[PDB]
Parts: sequence; C-alpha cells; structure tokens
Amino acid sequence: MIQEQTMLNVADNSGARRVMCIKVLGGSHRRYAGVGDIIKITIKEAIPRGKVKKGDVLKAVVVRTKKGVRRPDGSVIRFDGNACVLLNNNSEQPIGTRIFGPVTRELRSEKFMKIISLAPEVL
Amino acid sequence: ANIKSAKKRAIQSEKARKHNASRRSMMRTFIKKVYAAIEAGDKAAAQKAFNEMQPIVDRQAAKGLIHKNKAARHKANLTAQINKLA
Amino acid sequence: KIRTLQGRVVSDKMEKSIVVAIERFVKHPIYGKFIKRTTKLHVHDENNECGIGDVVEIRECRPLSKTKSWTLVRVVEKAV
Amino acid sequence: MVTIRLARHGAKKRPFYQVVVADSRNARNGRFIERVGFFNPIASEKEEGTRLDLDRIAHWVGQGATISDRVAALIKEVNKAA
RNA sequence: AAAUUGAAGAGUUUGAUCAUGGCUCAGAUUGAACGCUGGCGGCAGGCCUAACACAUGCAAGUCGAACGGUAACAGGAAGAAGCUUGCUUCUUUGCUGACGAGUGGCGGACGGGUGAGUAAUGUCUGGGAAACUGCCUGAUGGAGGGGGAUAACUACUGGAAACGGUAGCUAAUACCGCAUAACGUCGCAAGACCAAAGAGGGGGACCUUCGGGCCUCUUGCCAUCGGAUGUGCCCAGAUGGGAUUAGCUAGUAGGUGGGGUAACGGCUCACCUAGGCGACGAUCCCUAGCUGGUCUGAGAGGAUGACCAGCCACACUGGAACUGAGACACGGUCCAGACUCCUACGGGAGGCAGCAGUGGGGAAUAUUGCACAAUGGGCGCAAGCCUGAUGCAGCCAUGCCGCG
RNA sequence: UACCCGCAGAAGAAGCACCGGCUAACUCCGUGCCAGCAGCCGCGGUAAUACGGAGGGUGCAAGCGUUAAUCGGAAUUACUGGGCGUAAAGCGCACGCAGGCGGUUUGUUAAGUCAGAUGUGAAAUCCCCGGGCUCAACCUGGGAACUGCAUCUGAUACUGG
Ligand SMILES: [Mg+2]
Ligand SMILES: [Mg+2]
Ligand SMILES: [Mg+2]
Ligand SMILES: [Mg+2]
Ligand SMILES: [Mg+2]
Ligand SMILES: [Mg+2]
Ligand SMILES: [Mg+2]
Ligand SMILES: [Mg+2]
Ligand SMILES: [Mg+2]
Ligand SMILES: [Mg+2]
Ligand SMILES: [Mg+2]
Ligand SMILES: [Mg+2]
Ligand SMILES: [Mg+2]
Ligand SMILES: [Mg+2]
Ligand SMILES: [Mg+2]
Ligand SMILES: [Mg+2]
Ligand SMILES: [Mg+2]
Ligand SMILES: [Mg+2]
Ligand SMILES: [Mg+2]
Ligand SMILES: [Mg+2]
Ligand SMILES: [Mg+2]
Ligand SMILES: [Mg+2]
Ligand SMILES: [Mg+2]
Ligand SMILES: [Mg+2]
Ligand SMILES: [Mg+2]
Ligand SMILES: [Mg+2]
Ligand SMILES: [Mg+2]
Ligand SMILES: [Mg+2]
Ligand SMILES: [Mg+2]
Ligand SMILES: [Mg+2]
Ligand SMILES: [Mg+2]
Ligand SMILES: [Mg+2]
Ligand SMILES: [Mg+2]
Ligand SMILES: [Mg+2]
Repeated sequence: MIQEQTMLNVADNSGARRVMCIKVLGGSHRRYAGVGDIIKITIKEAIPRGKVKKGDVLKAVVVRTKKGVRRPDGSVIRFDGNACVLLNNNSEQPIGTRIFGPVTRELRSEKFMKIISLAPEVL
Repeated sequence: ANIKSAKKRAIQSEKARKHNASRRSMMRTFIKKVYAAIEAGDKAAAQKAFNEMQPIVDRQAAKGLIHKNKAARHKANLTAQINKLA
Repeated sequence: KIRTLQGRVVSDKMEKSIVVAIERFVKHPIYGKFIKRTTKLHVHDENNECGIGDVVEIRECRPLSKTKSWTLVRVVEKAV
Repeated sequence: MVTIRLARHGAKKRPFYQVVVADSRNARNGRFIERVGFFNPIASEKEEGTRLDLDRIAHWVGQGATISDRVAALIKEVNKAA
C-alpha cells in the first residue's frame, strides 16, 4: 500500500538503494500500489558505480509490502518492509540482473517471470 | 568438487572428521575430569582420573589424532599439579 | 665457543629484564665517514643484579619473551 | 625423496644433460642439492661425452638417494668403459 | 698460460671574447610500436595495458598384487547347438585376460600461472635453539586373538535436474576392543601406560574338508633410536621516499602461574610490576614483491628486477577451519559478497593469474596444433596409465647470428 | 629432420633514410615569409646545396627511418669528482642544547683499523683457455671472479673507551 512520497527499499542489483514513489500508475486518481503494481520513482540513494544514479526518474514493480497480499482462503502474507524492482521506463523490464529477498507468486505474469526465477524464495 | 577424486576426497575427509571429532571429544572429557578433581582438592579422585586418562592420551597419540608430545605434556602437567597437593 | 656482546645499561627498570645498548663505529657506505651506530637489546637479568650505567657482557639464547632473545652473562664495570 | 637425475639443458635439438642430486619434487631444471656429472648424448665420441663423480653418487645412494633409469644406465655404461 | 691490463668530444647567449650555465647531438641498450619495404635459415623472445571478464576442449590421476565384485568386451565351459561333424552362435555360469560404478591405498600441498598484497610472521648476508618431517635409507624387535559396521547391490519411493528417503544385505590393508610393550612416553624412583595388515610368485616328501595346509622368496603393516631431504621458529646487519607527518603504545613492555603448540615465545589467560618504542627517524602518509643478476659507465656510480634460477606472497572478493607428514589447499570443503549459467519455477551449478581460445582495454604481443619418442613428476611388482610439466610444431623481421 | 647426391635455368629474391653546420654526401627546375622544413642553431619575399620534384651522391641493407625508454657523454648532485665578493649560492646578528671535531705525556683496553686462518658467498650469467653444431649466433668442460659476510687468533701506530 504504496503512495506518493512513500520510500521503498530495492530488491535488485540495479545499484539503487532507496527510491521514492512519485506516481501510482494505472488510473486517474489511483491511490495505492501493492505487490505486482508498477510505480514511477525517483532514486534518492544509489551506490557509486551501478546501473542507475541518484535523481534518475524511472519505473519499478512493487514486490514486497507491509500491507501484504491476501490469498483466496483468507490468508495473509506480510513483509517487514516495502521493496521494489527497478524497470526500464519504456520496456518496463528489469534493469538489474539479480533479485534479493522473497517475492510472491502474484508476480507470475508474462512480464515478471524473470523476477520470480531470480528470487531466492517465492511465497 | 569438479574432479572425480576431489569429490571422493571430500567424502573421505568428512568421514575422518566425524571419526576424529568423536574420539577427540572423548579424550578431552577424560582430561577435563582430572583438572576437575584437582580443583576440588582430592588426591585419589585425581589420581584415579589420571590413570583412566593415561592410556587414552597415549593411544590417541599412537593413532595420530595427536602427537606424542601433546600426550606427554598432559601427563607431565597433571602429574605435576596432583603431586603438589597430595 | 662463547659468542658474546658488550654494552652498557640504559634501562634497568623492568622486573628481571634490562635494556642494553651496543655501540660501534661503522664506515659510511657512500661518504666514508665513520659513524656511530647503536643496537639496543632487551636482555634477561634474573636476580636484577645489573644497575643502570653498568657495563655488561651478554649472550644470545632462546626466546625468553616477545622481545628477549638474550640473557646476562656477567657485569664488567659499575656505578661510574 | 632425494633422487639423482638428468636436468636437461643444452639447446633445441641439441640436448645436454646435467646430472644432479635433488629433492624429487622440485622441477627438473629447478632447485638441486649437488651437481655430480653431465651427459652429452650428442657427443662426437671422438672425445669424452659422459662424466660422473661416482664417489659422490655412491655417497648419496649410501644415504638413500634413488637413481633415474637413465642415470642407472649411464653408471653401468661408464663402469664398463673403465 | 690467461681471466676489470681502462677513460675523446661537437653545436648553441656575444659584433667579437673568456667564464658561468642550461638546452641539443655523436654511443650503447629495448619483451617495443608506427611509416615505407620485405627472400631463406639457426637460436632466442612474444599482454609491459584491465590482479578486467571469460563460451568450449584439455591441464590429476593411478592400483584387480588391499576389497566385495561383474556391466561393458574378450575368450573359455558342463550344456544349449550354429551343425555343411570341429569351423561354430546363445541360453547360461566371473571360470580368467581384463574392467564401469563402489569401498580402500598413495597422489589431488608437486609440476604450471601471477605479482595484487607486503617497508616485514618478506628478501639478502651471517648466525642461533626450543622442533616436526610422507615417500627413500641404516639399526633392533613386533606382526598374537577377536568384534561390531558400511558403500556397492537388492526392494519400495521423491526430484525437471542437481541429487536424495526408507528398510534390507555384505568384503577388506576401512573401523574398534583385548592381549603382547621397551634402547618409547609420564615419573626421583617404585611403578603406570601405548601399536599392527595383509597381499602376491613358485613348490619337494606328506595329506586332508581340494579351499589350501605346510616349504620358500618378494612385498606391505607396527614400534623405537638414527641418517637424508623438507619445513617451523629466534637474533644482528643491510634492504625505498616524505617532518608541508614528532611523538607512538593496555597484550602495550616485562614478571609470576595455569593453559597452548610439533617446538621457544604475551601465543593465550589471571594476577603483579610500569614499562616498551622514538630525532641512529618511532608513529602516520606515499610507493613497492626481495635476490642472483640485467642495461649503462674506465671506474665509482646511475637505472633496473620480462625471458633463466632461488625465496616470498596470492588463486573471483572478505572470513574460516576440516582432512592430512605437509594446506588454512591453483582446477577441495563451509559461510558471507560481487557476478554468470541451467530450470519443467519448486530449485540447482560455477570461478583460466594452468595450455590453447573469446570479449574488453591498448600504439602493441601468437595456434581453440602434435606427442608422451626423449628428460622429469604421480600411481603400479610390472606391463603400463596419466602428465597443455616437458619435448616439439604454427604465427610475428621482435632481436641476435649466418647466407643469398 | 640434420646432412649427402641429382635436375632446370640468372633463373624466384632490394629496399629505407640522408646530402646547410654539428655530420659522410651538390646541382638544376618549381615555389616566393607562401606551400612547407626543423634533434639544436636555423631555412622560406626571384641564384634556396635547408621547402617540393628531379639527376647525382653519402650512409645502412632484409631492413631502414620516426616515436617511446634507461645509462652515457653531464665534473650538470661533483664519494671517487664542483661551487657560494661582482655569475645560482653566507641565515641581518649573536648565545647555545643535541651532534661533529678536538692540544700534549704515560699506562691500560682492543670497539674502530690492520694481519692471518677457517667456514660461507647456490647454479646460471660476466671474464679466461679449451670442446661441439659447415661458420656465427647457440650449446658446453675447467678455471678465475663473486672485490661480501661471519668466527677464531694476533698486531697496537692512528681513532675510540
Ligand atoms: Mg607450563
Ligand atoms: Mg650573433
Ligand atoms: Mg606491410
Ligand atoms: Mg621459436
Ligand atoms: Mg597468456
Ligand atoms: Mg576399476
Ligand atoms: Mg588400519
Ligand atoms: Mg593394548
Ligand atoms: Mg588384528
Ligand atoms: Mg609461561
Ligand atoms: Mg603493487
Ligand atoms: Mg612463463
Ligand atoms: Mg610466458
Ligand atoms: Mg623466477
Ligand atoms: Mg581464502
Ligand atoms: Mg591435523
Ligand atoms: Mg603457500
Ligand atoms: Mg582454474
Ligand atoms: Mg582495441
Ligand atoms: Mg660535409
Ligand atoms: Mg628533411
Ligand atoms: Mg630557386
Ligand atoms: Mg632518448
Ligand atoms: Mg654523473
Ligand atoms: Mg660549478
Ligand atoms: Mg667593490
Ligand atoms: Mg648573487
Ligand atoms: Mg654576513
Ligand atoms: Mg700490553
Ligand atoms: Mg668450433
Ligand atoms: Mg661456461
Ligand atoms: Mg665450472
Ligand atoms: Mg656463482
Ligand atoms: Mg689513546
């Protein structure tokens, strides 16, 4: 349950470390993004020699949130923080080449198959 | 491991490791019993414990788990101290 | 076969140890002048019989501490 | 262990061997303990070609040094020559 | 007999001069490049840059004479037949020449690569004393009598793969008691205590349970004291620069005692003393593997550390120990990091600074070759197998020398 | 394979830089402070041996030039082996700790210094005399050298105690 100004950690080796959500994509007046949703981000901290830089403006898919995901029998899976994976602005495909921490099967899209394969763990 | 024998060596060294560990843990136990008697001031318990310990620090030396010199110091050291008290 | 050094006691403070300075003249490798050089050795003095300023005869032995590989042989001259 | 063998010097197509006593693990042309003969397989044989300090070879054997197949041959050959 | 018995100057300030002083040239040298040109050969050299990243092959195996063994192929065999009656194909059985997979032994600590780190648990010279040391070697004795397991395999079962789960079952030079036990370890001594393993080759009376006994020799196993080689440790001197770095230090310096190592040691811990280092350059900062030697110079020096050889250090990065005589392991293990590959999505796998080769960087540096024939290494009684060590071949005028 | 014999025919095998002084090698034409050269000086505005072409010549030769790079010449970091009045260089002056140096005699010591002996200073490399590849490079025997270090024993003039 991510909105504008929200800060997210980063679940890849893109070099970003902290990003801010500056837009929830996918509809007029849309309020929140959750696991599986794409956001627009600015990069607030990045490592020295990575694929991206501080102040760069791009997209990312949310892959872990504190609000969690509901499953069909009523269950909940919650994470201790909010993380995302950086995506090319145009192709919306991953910038990084590795993924860190657990992800959820909600990502099983044509689009995010690469993220679940790379993920250490899939919940 | 990549090479055929390298694989085999890792397997053998693990077996040996669990063998040695077992015998080594046993040995230190019997050494520790002697130091514990000494620290309670009993000649007999400590001599008795030294007599049980002797043959096994000796044997583990013969078996390469430790060198001869280590076995000797243990016997020398404990013998020194137990005599110094009773 | 008794290899040995002679020097004077610059410090006698330590318990059973002493610092000895061995001084010698050496030809300068490039400019030929003869220069004083000093070698300080931590030496063993069981019984602490060596006083500062004493001139003492020392010998090399096994390690006695992190920095002591020498022990006292005997005092030569004392209390100048 | 310690072995007596040929370290191959000389040039390409013109082998020349230096007989040496050495720790068998060191490389063939590497660290040795003592040089003890030489062997020219390309000697004109009009004059010399094979020279062995048999006294020091034996001394080293007496202390357990082993001996190459090729040095073991040279020694039997040189013992035959004189 | 001989073996450092060797040393040059020119142009350029001035109208001209002498002095001062820099710049410049003649010389040797090079792991070179580029431009033009280019016939052959012998010997040598060949990523100096990114310790940048690496597809693919290959670079560490071997022993059936330790062991249960057969699945391959090779014969052999009572007995099935090819039968055209000595030629034979298959059903069988390890009977044996061998041998996949497995246990076991020895080697994977050598050989080969690199110079990142390190101004010192480094190197060089010269000395010390407290130690271990596979294979090889001399000496003297052992090698007795037992026991419980297990891989392979069999049955059932999970995986896409990697690789597993159950219960069976079995061998040994795997593993453990027990005995034996000193010129061994502990101990003043009296005493106390410690090991092991078989496997082959051939054979005369003699004979059985036809396995062998027994006879004999080879070989391996155990103990102890030596030799040889290897390694660990300690001290002194030397081994770069900087003060636009002057103070540094609590395991710090020493002492006692316990622990610890193969061994001396603040190696470690407790307690005690308050020391220890430093202008003869400590501390901090920059740089760097050291040497034999190499180039230059008459020399003294200056510069330098490819190729060869010695020592050290490293093995994707940081950390760790396990096995072992030896490693904190170059093609081993574990954790963490960076990165890459496989996947049926659940999970797996790897580390060229070995030899070729690729991308990248660069002014610039080679073939994904042949062979174990020779020398040398590993295993084996041997035969032999393995060996990108090595021997060779290919490429380049890169250099030296020879010839056209 | 090395090497030896035979066959064919001069047949298939010459380029690079330079020529003003330093520096071996000179003329013409073109250009005209342009285009250009240039290690240093310095060439180019109408005779340019200096630019560019040509002929001629010099030096090298399967190479030749240019660039890079170390040492040399450079006595230009001067230990061997230099300087500071006017050329770069005496601190504006004095006191003074550390340090360097220290008059003269005797005795002593024996660290410096000197002598001898012994061990070590790996091999290769360098050098000398030989040997082997048709020669040479290359390979190789023996020597000499490693001018250094260390221990012991002496010498005692000089320096130090
Ligand atoms: Mg103790
Ligand atoms: Mg003039
Ligand atoms: Mg060309
Ligand atoms: Mg070649
Ligand atoms: Mg290479
Ligand atoms: Mg087999
Ligand atoms: Mg055994
Ligand atoms: Mg027993
Ligand atoms: Mg037995
Ligand atoms: Mg102690
Ligand atoms: Mg470096
Ligand atoms: Mg090499
Ligand atoms: Mg090379
Ligand atoms: Mg080397
Ligand atoms: Mg490591
Ligand atoms: Mg061990
Ligand atoms: Mg190492
Ligand atoms: Mg590798
Ligand atoms: Mg390029
Ligand atoms: Mg002229
Ligand atoms: Mg010109
Ligand atoms: Mg003209
Ligand atoms: Mg130059
Ligand atoms: Mg000079
Ligand atoms: Mg001058
Ligand atoms: Mg005047
Ligand atoms: Mg002046
Ligand atoms: Mg003045
Ligand atoms: Mg006298
Ligand atoms: Mg000749
Ligand atoms: Mg020679
Ligand atoms: Mg010689
Ligand atoms: Mg030499
Ligand atoms: Mg005097």
